[PDB]
Amino acid sequence: LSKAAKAAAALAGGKKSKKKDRAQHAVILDQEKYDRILKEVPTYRYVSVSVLVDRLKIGGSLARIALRHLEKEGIIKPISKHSKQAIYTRATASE
Amino acid sequence: PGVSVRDVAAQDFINAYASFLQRQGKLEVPGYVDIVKTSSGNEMPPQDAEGWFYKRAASVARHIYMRKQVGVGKLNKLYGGAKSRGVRPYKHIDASGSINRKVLQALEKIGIVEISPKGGRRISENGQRDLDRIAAQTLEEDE
Amino acid sequence: LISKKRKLVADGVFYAELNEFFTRELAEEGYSGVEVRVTPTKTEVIIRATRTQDVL
Amino acid sequence: GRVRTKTVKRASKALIERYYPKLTLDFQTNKRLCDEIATIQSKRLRNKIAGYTTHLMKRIQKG
Amino acid sequence: IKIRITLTSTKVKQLENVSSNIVKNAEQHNLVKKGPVRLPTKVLKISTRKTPNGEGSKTWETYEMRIHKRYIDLEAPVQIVKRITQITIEPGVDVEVVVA
Amino acid sequence: SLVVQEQGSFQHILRLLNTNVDGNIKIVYALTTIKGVGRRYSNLVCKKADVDLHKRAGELTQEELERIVQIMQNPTHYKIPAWFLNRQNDITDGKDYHTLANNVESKLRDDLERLKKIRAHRGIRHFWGLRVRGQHTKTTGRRRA
Amino acid sequence: AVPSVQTFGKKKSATAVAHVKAGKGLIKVNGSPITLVEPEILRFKVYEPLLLVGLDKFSNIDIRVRVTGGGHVSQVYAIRQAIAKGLVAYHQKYVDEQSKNELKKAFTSYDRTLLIADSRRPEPKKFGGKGARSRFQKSYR
Amino acid sequence: FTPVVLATPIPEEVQQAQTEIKLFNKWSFEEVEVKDASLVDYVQVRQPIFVAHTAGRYANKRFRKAQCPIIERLTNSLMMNGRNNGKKLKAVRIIKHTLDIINVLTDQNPIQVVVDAITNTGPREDTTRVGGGGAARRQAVDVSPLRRVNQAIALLTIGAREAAFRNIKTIAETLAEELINAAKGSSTSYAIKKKDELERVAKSNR
Amino acid sequence: IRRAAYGVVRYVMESGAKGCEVVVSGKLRAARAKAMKFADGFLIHSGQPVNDFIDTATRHVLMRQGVLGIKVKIMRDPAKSRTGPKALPDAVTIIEPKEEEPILAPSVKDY
Amino acid sequence: TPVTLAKVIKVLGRTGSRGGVTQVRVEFLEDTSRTIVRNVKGPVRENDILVLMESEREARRLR
RNA sequence: UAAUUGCGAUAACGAACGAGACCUUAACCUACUAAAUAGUGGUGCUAGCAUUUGCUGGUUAUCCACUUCUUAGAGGGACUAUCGGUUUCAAGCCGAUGGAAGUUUGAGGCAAUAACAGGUCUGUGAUGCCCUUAGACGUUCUGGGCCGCACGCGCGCUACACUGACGGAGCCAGCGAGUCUAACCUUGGCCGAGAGGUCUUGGUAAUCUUGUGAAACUCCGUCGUGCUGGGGAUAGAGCAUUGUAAUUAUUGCUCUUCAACGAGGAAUUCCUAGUAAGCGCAAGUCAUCAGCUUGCGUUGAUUACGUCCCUGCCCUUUGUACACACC
Repeated sequence: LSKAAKAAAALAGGKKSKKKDRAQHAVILDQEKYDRILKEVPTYRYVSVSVLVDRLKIGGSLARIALRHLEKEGIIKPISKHSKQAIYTRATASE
Repeated sequence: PGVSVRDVAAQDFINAYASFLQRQGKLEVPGYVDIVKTSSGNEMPPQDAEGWFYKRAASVARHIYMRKQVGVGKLNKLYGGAKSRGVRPYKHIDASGSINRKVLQALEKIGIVEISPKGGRRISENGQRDLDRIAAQTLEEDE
Repeated sequence: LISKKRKLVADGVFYAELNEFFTRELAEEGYSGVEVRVTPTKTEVIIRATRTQDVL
Repeated sequence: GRVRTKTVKRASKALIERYYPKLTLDFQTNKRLCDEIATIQSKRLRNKIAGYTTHLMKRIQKG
Repeated sequence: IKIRITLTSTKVKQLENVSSNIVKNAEQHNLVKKGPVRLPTKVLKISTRKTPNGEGSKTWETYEMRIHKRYIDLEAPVQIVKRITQITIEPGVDVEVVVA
Repeated sequence: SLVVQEQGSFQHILRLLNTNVDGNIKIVYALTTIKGVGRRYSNLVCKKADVDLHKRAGELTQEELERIVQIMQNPTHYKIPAWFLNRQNDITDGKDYHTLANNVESKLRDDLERLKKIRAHRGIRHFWGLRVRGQHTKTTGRRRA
Repeated sequence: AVPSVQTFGKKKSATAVAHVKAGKGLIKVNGSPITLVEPEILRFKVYEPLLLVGLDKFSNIDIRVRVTGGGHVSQVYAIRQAIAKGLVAYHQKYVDEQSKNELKKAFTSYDRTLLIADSRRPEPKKFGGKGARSRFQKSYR
Repeated sequence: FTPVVLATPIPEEVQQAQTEIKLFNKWSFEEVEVKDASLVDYVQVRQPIFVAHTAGRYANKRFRKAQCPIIERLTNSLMMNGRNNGKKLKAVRIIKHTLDIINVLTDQNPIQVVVDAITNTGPREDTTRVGGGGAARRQAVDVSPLRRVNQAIALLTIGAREAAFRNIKTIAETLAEELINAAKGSSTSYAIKKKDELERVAKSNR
Repeated sequence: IRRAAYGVVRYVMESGAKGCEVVVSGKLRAARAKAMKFADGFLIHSGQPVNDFIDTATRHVLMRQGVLGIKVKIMRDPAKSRTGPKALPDAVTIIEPKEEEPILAPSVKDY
Repeated sequence: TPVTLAKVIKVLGRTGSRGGVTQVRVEFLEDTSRTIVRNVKGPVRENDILVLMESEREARRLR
């Protein structure tokens, strides 16, 4: 029936306690990845922080800092600016 | 053709006015500006830890000019937020009385705002005129 | 002196109390409800009944 | 599901059978005369009675 | 001699026709009035479970008592103020007169 | 907030208070690794050491690191408020301490053992491995045993 | 007196009162210009009436709107409704009904809610559930 | 274009972009059409909307949502998963960013690529899990155009979210590349991959 | 109990109410408690007029075997009702038209 | 893969075990006057265009 | 038809309860009556900018005018109104037009005959019977217990993140409650990181708390794809309040500790538009104590727009060895 014996109740004491790669992006800049980014940003018709992480292995913070500096240099032309996303092109004379 | 604080972006106005107070250096900056949080409801000191007091002062000056008169309690209620009581759901708690009162006291010291009838603080004549001056500066730097 | 809300709820409970006392004491005389007459410096309560002579 | 009920239908036929000459096709006119020609305790019921009366007026005018 | 006579009740009909008779009595004698201005009705609401024992489905019900409040602004000498105050009294309508 | 070619002065890992500290994370969140100092304490000691907040822990210098650990070890002399510490008032001294690294572990085990040998209810619960602050044990915290 | 009208716009619990008068073409919201309405995403929703109708009808019209109640989006909608209704009412009252008629047709070609208050009102919550329709989780054993 | 002036200044870019013709902030509803004669009615394109935020009643009828611009339907679907319910301001910000990335990555209209993508990923036949004695039998069934549009938007948004889950790539850019993939019929597109699987299983169980 | 209930409903009906109903619940005769109803005329239960027209009272009578509950509902005459509605909301009294004689000869009656 | 196109001219009620599918009478736009009947999984009015991955197949009833 | 709602049929006619009808509440009113306990506008005084002619404010004894917003009361308004297809061509259905509203306009209150051997004598001074009734099972006083934990189950709150976290800014609701001869709602001023402490103030309340300056949300920043700045569970130390009394921590606050959790198995819940869901607020208990509940408001979706396949409901027919009735 539904009235369990004291042994069945005490089985609770025997039920026991059982139950049911890291990325290595840049983070810190150096000369090789410097020259790599300044050579490859003349490409990538669409550029953002995520694209920087994707195609350059950058630490996100460095992506935002590099986005600011490259906008200073004028090589990427922002289409919009937002605190959570940024949009950049190659500032081409063809587009 | 007439320039008022209401005529420009709130955020950029507070940024410009905070930078102006930083440059002036006459605002009475309290001792524990770099130590304590702005309310028990927050968990981290302000991130721009050197100019955040100037940001707070500029924002409260703009708000006081916009309003008839406000006091410490209105200050904490505005600058407070939702805090987690641990697992228990977010509860709205006010800001810090010390910071929201010391900013008003220092702004009185510089003379931006005056203790007014009906209680609370109300913007001063000189504080008003320099607020519109800063708004004119923003409407000049914009172009 | 008291607030309007508390004043009116106290009036209601007072009405209920006099009514229930009147029906616990005057059930034998055909009690059939009461009305409270309120005037300034004078208040009367009118009792509807059947054996009015006995309630007198 | 806008089926009118027994009370409104009976009131409508009762009104029509004895006020056809004074009744019209304009719902507003029948609504305004109903307030004087029949004692209805609700504006909603009055409007429903009036609407069904005009519906029946159209029925008679058709045949 | 300004008086702001304030009435409060629960029965809309009695309270309102008391106010109407007060304002009509005032208007014929030509006392300055500012209308029988009506405050928003105050709904005294109590929520309680229907069952007295705790069983059954979890059911909840609300009891409402609606309180209506009016006040009439007047300026009148005491001789007519006495008649204004004493002329009309109705059950369930609490009446009080104030100075200015 | 600038791009600069960091020289060989950047070490990718270091050692502080017998506990390893990462170098690629910011200085505050790297100092959080030492147990006994959290985000608040590490941020405050960083600001009192005046090291740049934007700087990671990897590319700092031995002098700033020594200053940081000194402020951490002794906060009182460096105008740290007494309430900010984790040992605001010691159980046998009138002084306010701040225990870090293995020292705070030692202090916690002596705390629990002291409670046990005074036979307070808190010590009894800690000895038995039970909830000590008056929670409900009928339904929660079961699989821990 | 200055030719003026007083209109309102409503959405959910938000109300807005717009004073409309002949003038130079200023649009100040709580004393702040129209180019300052937040959120910026609904900023162009606020511009939508003037953008749809052409500002030649705004050239010499002074309009100032003040808002209270509701939330931010509701206040934005109240603003757009209030200024649209103000334009229509002013054109009817002071210029002609050819003006009012083309104004109304142009407004309704793009939206019906500018001249028409939002009919959807919140539904009261019922006992036994957090919301007005939901109920507490049903468990049998 | 005529530069009408006001006491309160109105931006020249706003004037030149919207006053002359009911455009968007950057894009234009003009010259934009759909490839499918089945969807010419249920895409609602070729109608000026400006911002994709609207409180119009789109649920009073079963087909009342057909008059809603599919841009607004997109914005409606971006907010779906749990915590994001509501937050239509966030939704419209994301869709605006997506259109910006679209016109950055290509030259044609974002409101052209979106309709091309939905008409490419629209499921034409589906597999009804119909009942039966003992073992359930799938049935191949034809999909109405409205249902095609609904599932198209559904797969678009679900793919964008499942791609953006727990990684750097933000929802805006991930949905932008999902939309370009769906316009070009890429196998990398979750939407067309799932649509192809559904239609192929329907073909198998015809 | 039967005699008392019959007497009370008879008294209400001779008084002139539109209906009455008395129900007695409790042990009555045997241990198994039951309820006996003695209505007549007609009463309403649902509509809001239950507030205006129905006068309902309940009383506990303590007898040697236990407690008996007596409920008396009286639906009084809507026409007699001094105030409030004078009839049920579905009462539509059509006043009979006054008979009109058709006219044949147009004419003018002077001042 | 080739497809075929057909406009619906009349609806023939719902069908299926749960009633989630509908019977409609479609007619090919090209090769006119060849009307057939088809099931549909979704909402349908009159005069909708429907694309078929196979033309001549039919389904009069569904369990 | 939502309906035993009706149209009709008709050995039934005439009726009654129920549904409906009714009532409340949320939506429309440039129409009435108005309003220092709600406002707006103009003219006074005054502030700042423009310096200007205009802009944004402050000031109610500056007065004046009005009731658009706000409150009401009295009413009107919707009656499927109109048109077109459709049906013994009826009841009624559908599409279009207008309209604030065109699914009973949306949501609720009340809600029939019969019944359960459903729940309650731990609400009752509402009681029958039995028990106890003075070292009582009455009452009271003190201290524990109702929370105890090997486990299982049911409501729930947080999460597992970039549709994010954190820090700064913009920052806007509603329902409602509140003390006086007793202590409530408490603004303002001052101190203290903070909890909080202190001196006063307005309010028996549309008048003051309170525009409850709420949150979620928006904008500017920092991060970074990982047990991370997610998560803060468990603990230590200290700081105040409530309360005679907190320890078996009430709660709050400061620092430190930072566990499981990587979207959750078989199953199962709720839901058709301002609804789901998110987000908070008011009130209930309350000296203090919400993660609970009753309501309120903010942000606000896709899918339905049908069916009897699962669970069932109503009517008719049918079979029955069922009547405490398929258990």
